[PDB]
Amino acid sequence: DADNFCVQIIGGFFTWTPDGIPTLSNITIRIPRGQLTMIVGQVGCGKSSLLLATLGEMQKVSGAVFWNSNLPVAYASQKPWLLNATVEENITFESPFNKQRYKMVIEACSLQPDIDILPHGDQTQIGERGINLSGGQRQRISVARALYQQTNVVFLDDPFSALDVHLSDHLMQAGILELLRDDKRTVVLVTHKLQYLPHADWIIAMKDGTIQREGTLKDFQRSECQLFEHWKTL
Repeated sequence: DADNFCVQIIGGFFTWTPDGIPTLSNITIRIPRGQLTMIVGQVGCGKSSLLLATLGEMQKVSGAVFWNSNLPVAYASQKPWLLNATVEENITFESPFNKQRYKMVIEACSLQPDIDILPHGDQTQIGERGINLSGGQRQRISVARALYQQTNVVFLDDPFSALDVHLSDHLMQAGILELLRDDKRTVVLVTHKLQYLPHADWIIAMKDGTIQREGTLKDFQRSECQLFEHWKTL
């Protein structure tokens, strides 16, 4: 079924093949069920040390990772990515889609003015040749297109990267809100701006290679830590 929406990361030894020096070591945790947890710390591409490697696209040497008993898993790319096609064909990866989740997405993504800016809109050319697309628009159709599949697992990167306040709260209006980005479907995400963090049920931060703490914003505030840091130095 849905894999139960858990992650087993135990005694991680991350192998970066061409490097020779294991930049990250022993970042481990178990992601819980029905649990929204935003990987935080804004380490940069180190969050991608959590995407490629610590999310299992690469292989962890010592210890291991495990996801349910059965081995739908999706994530959005950092850099702008698309396939040359209709923008609708862009919002939809090779699997199908329907009008309810369609409007659920472009309306969720609030793309209506955005997808009305490009001249032909829906069937307009979208991709490499032609169709010059705004950066936040790439993170945009990349984002919904990520969550448009409506499958168990999902992952985000730099949600406000070169984005706007209207698209920040709007990124709260699509991103969590009450929307399908939230509630029963399991999710993951990594922010940049430290202010909007409060909407996160669960939080985690990164120090060097290892998790600085595992828990909520209270105990780490008690750790005078990044949660207490955005308090001290905002």
